[PDB]
This record gives sequence, structure tokens and C-alpha cells, in this order.
Amino acid sequence: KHKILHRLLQDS
Amino acid sequence: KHKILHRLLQDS
Amino acid sequence: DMPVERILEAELAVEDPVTNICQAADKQLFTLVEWAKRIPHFSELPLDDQVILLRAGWNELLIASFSHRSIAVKDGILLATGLHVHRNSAHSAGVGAIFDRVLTELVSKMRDMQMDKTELGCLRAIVLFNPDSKGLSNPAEVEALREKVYASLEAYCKHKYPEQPGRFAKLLLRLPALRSIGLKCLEHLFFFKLIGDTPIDTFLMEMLE
Amino acid sequence: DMPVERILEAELAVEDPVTNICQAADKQLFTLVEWAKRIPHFSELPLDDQVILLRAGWNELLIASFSHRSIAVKDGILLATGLHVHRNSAHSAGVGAIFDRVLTELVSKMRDMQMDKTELGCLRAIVLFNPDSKGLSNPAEVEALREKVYASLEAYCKHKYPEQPGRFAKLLLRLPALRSIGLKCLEHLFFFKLIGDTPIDTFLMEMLE
Ligand SMILES: O=C(O)CCc1nc(-c2ccccc2)c(-c2cc(C(F)(F)F)cc(C(F)(F)F)c2)o1
Ligand SMILES: O=C(O)CCc1nc(-c2ccccc2)c(-c2cc(C(F)(F)F)cc(C(F)(F)F)c2)o1
Repeated sequence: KHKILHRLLQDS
Repeated sequence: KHKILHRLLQDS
Repeated sequence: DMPVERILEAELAVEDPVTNICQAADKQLFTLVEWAKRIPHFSELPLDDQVILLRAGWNELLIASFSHRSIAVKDGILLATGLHVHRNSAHSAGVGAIFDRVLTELVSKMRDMQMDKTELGCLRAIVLFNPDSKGLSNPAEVEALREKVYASLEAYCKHKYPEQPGRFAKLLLRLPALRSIGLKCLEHLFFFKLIGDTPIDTFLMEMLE
Repeated sequence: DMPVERILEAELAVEDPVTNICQAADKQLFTLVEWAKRIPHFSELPLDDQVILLRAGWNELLIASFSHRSIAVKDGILLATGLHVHRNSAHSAGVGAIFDRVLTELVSKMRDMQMDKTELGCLRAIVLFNPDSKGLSNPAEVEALREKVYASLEAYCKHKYPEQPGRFAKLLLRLPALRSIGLKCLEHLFFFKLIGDTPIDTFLMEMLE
């Protein structure tokens, strides 16, 4: 459940 | 080298 | 055919941070429908085209509203639920970049020119009457309606702020930023939905499917 | 300070389908720089801001040009290299959706209103002078320059087409479509680059890194 990390990686 | 298939799948 | 008075009356009628944002979006999707129903001539379009116009527009329409609502706020947005998202909350939740684009391109630009609610309503009505929306049975008609909103909006601007001949152009030229920001916001919501880190309520879910 | 005559003179000065498109883009990136250097006051901005303005804008600027070039074409775009991409070529290469958005939202809208080259030049100059571009040393200045282009453009429209009071608004209201389409086109090029199915020449490569 690594919310912030997943969000920051997915982004472009 | 499946150009058209890859292009049509990547798209949103 | 398109009085700015009716458009204003439509704005006035309807008056994890990412969880709060998603709850507020869902809540405002219901309000959005009522708003649209009070924009002159919208409820007269075919049901299919009403659905297309709101499916093409809802994201830009919600962003225009919460941006204008947030004028009176330092480094935050006011949600329809009465909660604020502060810069640091947004950044801490991993939506800093889009939150900063919202403040710099919309909120601070609305505040700096003192965009009024008639002007907001018009911009939102222009957005609603989007003739590029795919599958419209009669795009010409939607374009006519858009032409009448912006005709009304220019007249309002010329009368109300005669000292600012550039005001009309300046309002129109927030619509590219609204388009980009709307698309970026969709992309975030698709990602939230996909990884399913956050509750996405039924109406918001439907707008993304 | 911002004569439409100089902007026109700038347009006139610079006059696998996906491989051909990518070659044409690269070729036009060089032309784009020369064009920008002939827009009044651009070459006076700090070098850093010139770079930011062109990095923020090149995609919308290339799309505005090839769309306007393609006015005289049935169901195709004219590339700067003298090649056409026909609807069916674009669809067959897997870029049908974006090609259709280009024809419906830009080319046919430019053709239908007979957008002239002065009007194209102005819209491109408005795009160039984008005050939302990140890292500008002086955004106020870029915004002033944008205000002067659109001031000039309205005056031109009022004088040249006095019978069309909505023309100015109509030109401005192709800029949201240009923004969306520009972003979609970037997304395709990033994908081409990533899978590396197609040659991407050095200047186009640089604009994507
Ligand atoms: O309270 C309201 O009127 C609606 C609230 C709302 N409504 C929205 C909204 C925006 C686009 C589509 C649907 C909802 C968003 C939204 C805002 C941000 C922020 F960065 F500004 F904080 C980010 C995001 C997102 F994560 F999606 F990037 C959303 O917030
Ligand atoms: O010849 C010129 O002036 C530039 C040619 C050009 N210049 C561009 C262009 C567009 C955006 C950024 C860079 C180049 C594109 C472009 C066009 C399409 C099309 F669908 F309209 F056919 C698609 C794409 C893309 F694959 F990227 F989706 C590109 O084409």
C-alpha cells in the first residue's frame, strides 16, 4: 500500500 | 516488430 | 436567447486529501447536472447530446468551479465539502505538480483579474457547449449556443469593465490551461481507480468508465 | 509594438507515414526557430525564456502550421516535405484517432471560417508567448507580449472582417483543441521513442528529452 511512491512513479 | 498493434494498445 | 443573468442565476443556484477530493468530485457531479439544466437551451438539446456534453466537460467544469471558489484562499483549494487542501497536503499526497498548476494557471489568474461569477458561469457554459464533443447529433446547434454565450460574455465585459478592452480575450485564454489541467486530472483519477488505492464513489466511477 | 504585418511576414518568410511525420517535424523544428526570431520582441527576451517558450510550445506551433497548410486537402495533411498523409494511411499506421481529431477540430474549422495567414500567425504568436510556461524569469513580460498580439489580432479581425463580430472569439476558441491535440501528439511521439519502432532525428529527439 505505497500510495505516494506509486502516484509519483506513474506520473509523466 | 508489431508496429500497428503496439501503437493501438499503448493509446488511451 | 442567452442572457448572462440566467447563467449567473445558475452559478448562484448550485452554491488522504485524494479521498476528500474524490468525495467532493462525486458530490459536485450531482450539482453539475442541476447547474447544466439551468443553462438556457441545454435541457432542450437531445438527451444523447446532453450526456455527451457533460461526459466531455465534467472535469473542466468541476475544476473551473473549485478554482474560482479557492480565490479567497492562500496556497489551498476550498472543496465543496467545506474542507481545504493546502499546498503541503497536496504535495504530501503526491499530487503537488497538478495542485501547483491549478494555483498558478487558474486560481491566482482568477484572483488577479477578479473574475466575477457571471464571467465564471459564461466560461463554464462555453465549456459545456463544446461543439468538438464526439457523437453530437447536431454539432452546428451546440456551436451556435457557444457563439451566443461568448457574444453575451463580451457584451457583459464591455459594459461592466469598459476600462479593460482585453478582459474578454483574457477570460477565453484560461480555457487552454483548463483543458490541460482537466486532462492531467483525468490521468490521476484513472491511476487512482486502476491501483484502487482510494474509494471512488458511484457517479465519479461512471464518469471514468 | 506588435504589428500584424510583421507576424504575417514571419509566416511568409518560413514557407510508414509515422516515419514521414517524424522527419517533417524534425525539419520544421529548425524552421520554427527562424519563425520565432521574426516575431516582434521574441529575440529580445532572455535566451533562457526563448528556450522555455519554444520547449513549451513547439508541438502546438507545428500542429497549427501543418493544419492550416492542409486546408486545400481532402481527408489528408500536407507535410512540409511535400508528402501527404491520407486518412487511410494514418488509420493504417495506428494514428487514425489523432489524425481524425486534427481534421475535425483544426483543419476543417480553419477551412470553414477561411482562417487567413495573419490570423494563423497571430494564434501561433499567442501560443509562443505562453505566460504559463514553467521557469520564465519574467512571466508578466511574456503575458504583456501575448496581450499585444491578441489586441492586434482583434483590431485586424474587426477591420478586415467587420461582418463577423464573433471571429476573434472563434480564433481564440481553437486554442483549447490545439492544447489537447498537442498533448495527445506528444504522448504518441514518447511511445514511438520508447518502443523505438521509428527513426527520431536529433532535434525532435532533443525536444522530447
Ligand atoms: O470540491 C469540488 O468542487 C471538486 C473538487 C475536485 N474535483 C477535482 C476533479 C478534477 C478533475 C476531474 C474530476 C474531479 C479535483 C482535483 C483537484 C486536484 C488538486 F490538485 F487541485 F488538488 C487534483 C485532482 C487530481 F487528483 F485528480 F489530479 C483532482 O478536486
Ligand atoms: O509537416 C509539418 O509541418 C509537421 C508534421 C507534423 N508534426 C507533427 C507533430 C505533432 C506534435 C508534436 C511534434 C510533431 C505531426 C503529427 C501529425 C499527426 C497526424 F495525425 F495528424 F497525422 C500525428 C502525429 C503523432 F503521431 F504524433 F501523433 C504527429 O505531423
